Amino acid sequence: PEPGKKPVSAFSKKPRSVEVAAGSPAVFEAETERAGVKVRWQRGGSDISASNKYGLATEGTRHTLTVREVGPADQGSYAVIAGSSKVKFDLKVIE
Amino acid sequence: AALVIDNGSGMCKAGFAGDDAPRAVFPSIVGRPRHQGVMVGMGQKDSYVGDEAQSKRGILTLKYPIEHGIVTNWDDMEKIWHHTFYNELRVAPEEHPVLLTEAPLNPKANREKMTQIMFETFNTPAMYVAIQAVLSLYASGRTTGIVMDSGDGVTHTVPIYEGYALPHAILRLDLAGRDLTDYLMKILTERGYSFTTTAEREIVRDIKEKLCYVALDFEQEMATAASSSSLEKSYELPDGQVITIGNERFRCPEALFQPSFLGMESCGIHETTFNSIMKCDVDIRKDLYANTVLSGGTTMYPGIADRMQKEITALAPSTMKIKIIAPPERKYSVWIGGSILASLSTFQQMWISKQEYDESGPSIVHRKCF
Amino acid sequence: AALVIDNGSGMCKAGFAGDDAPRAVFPSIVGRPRHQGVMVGMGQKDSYVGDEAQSKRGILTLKYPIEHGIVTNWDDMEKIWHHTFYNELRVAPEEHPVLLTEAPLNPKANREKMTQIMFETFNTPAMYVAIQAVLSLYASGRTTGIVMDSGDGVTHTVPIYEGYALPHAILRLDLAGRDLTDYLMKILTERGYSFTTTAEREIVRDIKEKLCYVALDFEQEMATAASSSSLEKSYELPDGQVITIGNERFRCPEALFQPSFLGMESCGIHETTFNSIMKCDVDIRKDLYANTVLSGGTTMYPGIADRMQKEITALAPSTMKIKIIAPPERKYSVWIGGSILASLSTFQQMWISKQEYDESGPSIVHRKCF
Amino acid sequence: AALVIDNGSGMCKAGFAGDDAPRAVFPSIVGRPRHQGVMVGMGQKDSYVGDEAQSKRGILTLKYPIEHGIVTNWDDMEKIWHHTFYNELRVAPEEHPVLLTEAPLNPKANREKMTQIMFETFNTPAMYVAIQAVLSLYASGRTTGIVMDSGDGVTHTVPIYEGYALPHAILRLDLAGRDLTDYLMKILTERGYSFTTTAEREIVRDIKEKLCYVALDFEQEMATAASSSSLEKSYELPDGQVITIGNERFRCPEALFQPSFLGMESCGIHETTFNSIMKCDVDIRKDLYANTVLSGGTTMYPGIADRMQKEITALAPSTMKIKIIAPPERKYSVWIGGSILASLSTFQQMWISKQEYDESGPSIVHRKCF
Repeated sequence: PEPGKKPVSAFSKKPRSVEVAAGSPAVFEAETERAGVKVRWQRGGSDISASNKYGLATEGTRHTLTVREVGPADQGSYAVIAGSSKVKFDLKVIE
Repeated sequence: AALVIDNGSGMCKAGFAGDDAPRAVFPSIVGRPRHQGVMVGMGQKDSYVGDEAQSKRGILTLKYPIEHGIVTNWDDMEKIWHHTFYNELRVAPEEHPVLLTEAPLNPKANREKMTQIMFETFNTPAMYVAIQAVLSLYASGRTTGIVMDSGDGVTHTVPIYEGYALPHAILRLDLAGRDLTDYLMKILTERGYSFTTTAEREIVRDIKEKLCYVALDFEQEMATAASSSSLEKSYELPDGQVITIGNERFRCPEALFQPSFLGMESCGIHETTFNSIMKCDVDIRKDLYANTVLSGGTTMYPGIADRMQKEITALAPSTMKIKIIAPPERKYSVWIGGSILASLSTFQQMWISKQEYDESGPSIVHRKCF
Repeated sequence: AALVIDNGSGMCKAGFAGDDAPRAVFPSIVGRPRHQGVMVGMGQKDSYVGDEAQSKRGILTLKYPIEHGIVTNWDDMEKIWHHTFYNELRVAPEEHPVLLTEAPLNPKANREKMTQIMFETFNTPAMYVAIQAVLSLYASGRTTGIVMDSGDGVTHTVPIYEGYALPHAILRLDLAGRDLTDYLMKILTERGYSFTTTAEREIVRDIKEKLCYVALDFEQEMATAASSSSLEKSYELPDGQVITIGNERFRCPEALFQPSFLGMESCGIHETTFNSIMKCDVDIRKDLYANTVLSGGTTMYPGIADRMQKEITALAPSTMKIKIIAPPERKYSVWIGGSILASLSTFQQMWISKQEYDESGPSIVHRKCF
Repeated sequence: AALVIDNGSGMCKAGFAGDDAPRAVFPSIVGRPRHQGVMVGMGQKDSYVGDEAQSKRGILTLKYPIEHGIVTNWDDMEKIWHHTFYNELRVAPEEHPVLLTEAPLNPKANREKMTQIMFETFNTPAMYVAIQAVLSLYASGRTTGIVMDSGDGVTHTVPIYEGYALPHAILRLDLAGRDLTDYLMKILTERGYSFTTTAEREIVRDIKEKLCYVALDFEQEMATAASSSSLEKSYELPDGQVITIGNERFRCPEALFQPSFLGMESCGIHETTFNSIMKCDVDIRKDLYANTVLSGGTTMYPGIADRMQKEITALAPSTMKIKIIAPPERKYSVWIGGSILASLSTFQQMWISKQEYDESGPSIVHRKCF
C-alpha cells in the first residue's frame, strides 16, 4: 500500500495540467504554503526564469507562470521547485 | 528557454534551447543582381537573403558573410541574425540569453567582437560562447574520447578525458569541405566544364553533397572508371543545363584523405587524428581509438567510417579493437550541442554577465572560458 | 576487533585485526587536475584518492604522501585513512584501537604527529606505534635472528636475540625498490625510451616486478647479452607502445647488490646484513646467520634468497650452515605482523592512551615505546 | 691541421681545428620543388642543399636529416658532409682525424653507427666522439662548475668538480629551442596568424632569435601589453607577407622558465639546474653556484643570465655570491670546444682507432669514452 501522508511540502496548491492549442497562450498558477522563498520553474530540459517569452508573477504566496510562445517545442514535462519541495506537471500541445 | 545560434560557414542554424532540432536552417548568403535585369513589371528586388537566393542562384552573385570562421562584413551577419530572430524563431533577443558555438583554437578577436555585438547590437542580459568539440561529445553521450570536428570552414580535433582537457593535444587542420569545393571546381575545368562565378560555385558543392562518395580504394575505382556504367550520373541544374560526372565525383572527397592531389604537405584527416592522439597522454590513448566520434558537414559521405576504421586499425596497435561512431545528422550536432549545453542548470551560472563585461572588459572571455 | 593500517610507500594496506588477509589494498596516491577541464556536468572532483586515480592517471598528477618513510603532507594521509576506514573497511575509528607500524630509526616528528592526528582527527580510546622488524619476526615465528626489512621506502636491518634487541646494532640503509625505479627510468633513456612523468613511472615499476629477475652472476649474463635469444621479451604498455628488453631487466635488481651503478658508497644488501651482524654480540652471531629472514617490497624478485645464501656462506665462516627464510607474500608480511601484533591481550595494555597524551605530552612516545 | 664537424639539430657547422671560427655554417636541410614548375628559364634543379635552400625556401619542401640527435635519412647526411669537406673546407676526410660532438645520455646506436659511417663512408685514420658539457667548460676555461648545455635538440646538465664528473648528477631535460618554435607556432594561431608548413616554420624561429627577449617579470609585461608601443615590431618574409608581434615574442622564452604554458609537469631551467646541484656532493656544491656556465642555441636571448641569477640567488643561500657566466656566441661554443679539444696532445692518444673498431666492435665506444 501507499505510505498515506507525504513529507512536509511547500506548495499550498499544486499546479494542475491543462491543454493548449499551438500559438494559443498558456497560463499556470501555483501557490506555496510559506512565503519569502523564491520559486524556480523548469521546462522539459530547460529552466524557466523571469525574462521575456515567459512571465513570472510573484505576489505574496502566489506564483504565476505565463507562456505566450508555447508550441510543438514545449511538448514534454515541466518541473517546479519551491525551497526543498519537488513537483512536476505535464503540458499537452495538439497540432 | 534560451536561444541558440550557429554561425558556421555558409549555413546559419537557429533555434530554441531544449529542442532536438532547430527552427531556422538557411544559407548565410546575400545575393545581388550583377547584371541589369530585362523584363516588365519586376519589383527589381535588389537584395535577396536566405533560401530565396538558392532558387534564383544563377542570376545572383552570392556573397558569404563568413570566410574561414571569420566574418568579412558585419551588416550582412546582422541581417542573418535579424532573419533568424524575427522570421522562423518569431522571438525577441531580449527574452533569452543567447548561445553561440565556436570552433577550437579560433582567434581572440572573433570572441571579443562577437560578444560586443551581442551585448551592444542585440540587447540581452547574458550570453555564452561554446566550443564545438565538447558540445558534439554531449550529443554522443560519452564522457571520454577524442572528437574530430570538421565544419564547413575548418577541421579541428579535440581529445577529452573524463571532463579534463589537453590544450596542447588539440590540433587544427586547414582541410575542409569548402576547400574541396574549390579543388573540385578547379578539377572540372580540365574535363571541359568551367565554373568561374560564386553563384554556380554552389552548384558543384550541391553535386558533391549527394552525388559524391568515398571509395574503399582510390586506385581501383579509377582503374574501373575506363568502363564506367554505374559511375556516371546526370545532374539537372535549375538553369536547365545537363551535367554528367564519372570518376570525378569520388576523387574529390578523396583529397581530405589524400592532400597530395591538392599539393599541400599537411597530412590527411586520418593521419591528423593520429597526430592528435600522439600529443595526448599515453595512458588515455588506449580508449581514444575505440571512442572516435565523427562530426560536421564533410563527414556525411558514406564509407568514411569504414575507410577510417581500417586505416586507423592498421596504423594503430592491433592489441585493442578500434571503434568509430559516426551517427547521422552529425552536421547539425554542433547546433544540437548548443541547445543541450544551455539546458544544464550548472551552465546558467557560467553565462557571461553584462555587469562583468562593463567592469573587467571584453578580454575576460578567454579568462572565463576556453 | 581492532584496526590495522600499514602505511608503506606506494601502497596503503588496511584491514581488521585477527584476519589473515587485509580488506583494502590500494596505492597511496593523491591525484589533482594538472590542467583545467572544459565540460559542463562534472562535479569537478579536484581531489582523487586511491585506485580511482590509477584509472584517471594520465590527466592527474600523482603525488606520494609518504617519502622515505616520512609523510610530506598530512591532510592527504587523512584522505587515505578516511578512504580505508569507510570505503573498504566500512567501520568507525571510534569502534576499535588502531595499530600503525613504523620502520626503525624513523624521525621523531612522524611518531608524535601521527599519534596526534589519530587522537584528534579520528577519535579512538587508544593507539600503538610498532616497529616493522619485530613484527616480521613474529610472522616468521622465530624468537632469535636477524631481520632484513626492506620496503618501497627505506631498507632497515634489526637483529634480535631471544626477545632482546640491540639499538646500536640497528643499521638503516638508504637503498630501496623506489630508488631502483628512479635508477631504472634513468637507465631506459640511454637505450632510446624516455619516461619523465609520474603516471608512466609506475609502468616501469610494474615491468620490474614480473619481467625483472636476479642474475646468478651479473658479469656473465652481460657478456652473453651481445647475442640475446632468450634474454629479450616484449612488454605491452596500456598506451599500446611495444617494448623489448634484454640485459636491461636483470641489471636493475643487481643494483641493490651492487650500489656502485647508483653512484653511492654504501654497500649492497648482502654487505649491509653482514655489517649489522658485526655490530651484534659475538656469542649471538652464530644463529644470526642461519636465522636470516627476508621481508618487504624489494625482496619480491626470484633468486634473491639463492644469491644471498651463497654470498653469505662465502663471506661468513663455514663452521655453521647458512639458512635464509624468504617466504612468498613477504611484501604483505609487515601488515600481517600488524594484525597479529594487535591480536595479543598483553599488547592491548601497551597501547598509548588518549589520557596519557593529554597529561604527559607528545614526547612520551620515545619514553614508552622503542 | 684537423677537421671538426658539428652535426647538430637544424644546421651543420664545419671548420678547421685550431681556428677560432668555422669556415662553413649552413642549415642541415634538403629541399625539393613540391609544386610543378612553369617558367621560361629553369634547369628544374630537383634537389637543393644548404643555404641555397634558405633563399628559395617558399617553393621548396625542407626536410631535416637530424631529429633529436637522430638521423632519419643517411644519404642526406652524406651530402651534407660532402658539402662541408669539399665546398668550404676544401679538404679531404683522409687528411685529418674528425671530431664529432654528441649530447649526454644519447642512444647507443647513434655513437656506433656514426663511427661506422665515418670509418667506412669517409676514410679517416681515426675519429673521436665528444661530450658537449665538458667541451663548453674548456671554452669557459674553468676547472670546476656546473654546465647547462641546451642545444637545438635536447637541454642537458652536467656538473663537474676539479676534473671529476658524477654520472648520477647528470640530468637530461626535454626542453629545447626547437620545442619552443613548435610552441610559438601553436601560439601564433590564436592571434589569427597560422603557419602549417616547414618552410615558414623557420621564419617564426628567425623571429624568435633576434626579436625575442626574456622579460624581467612575465605578468607585468603582459599587463603593459595593452598599451604596446615599443613591444610590437614588424618582420618581412621572402614571400612578401608582413608580420607584427607584441607581447607574444617575450612570452615564448618564458616557457623554458615556466613549462606550465607548455603543459608539462617537469620544472623549468632554473629548477632543473638546482636539481642537478642537489644530486652532486655537498662539499662541491658551494663553487657550483658561482661557476654556472650557459651554452647552446636557446640561451641566446638577452636577460637570461640576469633572470637566472636573481632566481638562483633567491632559492640558494645568501652566504655565497652567485655568478653566472654567459659569453656571446655560446651557440657556436660547442663547435669551438670541438676544435680546441682536438688540439691537445693528450687527446690524440684518446681517438678511437679503426684497428680497435674491427678487432673488438662498435660496443667499445661506451667502454672507452663517456
